[PDB]
Amino acid sequence: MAKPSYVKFEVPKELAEKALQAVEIARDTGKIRKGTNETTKAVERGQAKLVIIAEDVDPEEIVAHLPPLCEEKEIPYIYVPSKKELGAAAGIEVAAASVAIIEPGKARDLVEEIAMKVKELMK
RNA sequence: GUACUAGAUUGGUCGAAAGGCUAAUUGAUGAC
Ligand SMILES: [Cl-]
Repeated sequence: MAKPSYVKFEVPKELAEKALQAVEIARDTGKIRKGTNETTKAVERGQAKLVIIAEDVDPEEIVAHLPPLCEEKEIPYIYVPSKKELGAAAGIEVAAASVAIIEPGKARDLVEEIAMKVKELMK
């Protein structure tokens, strides 16, 4: 297939599943921010530990600023295929084009793993 | 304009009301 230009690397299915799992566990035991306004602010404030970006966002410009900003702030980001499922994982009733984990809670080791894998995918 | 926010509308139903329940539509692409 072909990906939107804001998608900078290919994410294996098991790694996207881990991202959604991390969002759900952080929702349950830590702190997240959901929606692109809240997500971008958390990145600008240095609060985000991981940013999760859906791959089916149209128009792209809603999230296109996130990867360059995350790279500047040196905050890891990861992609999932469905904004609908990302909103569900974030505990809301509609889609979420992006989410930020602020406090991973019990997702701490999962976020570290994703971060380590993304660093290799970034090369 | 900035920050915050996860509700909102209509119909049905229950209720003495406040409103609860419920369905459809709608809201993190940020509704009210
Ligand atoms: Cl009503």
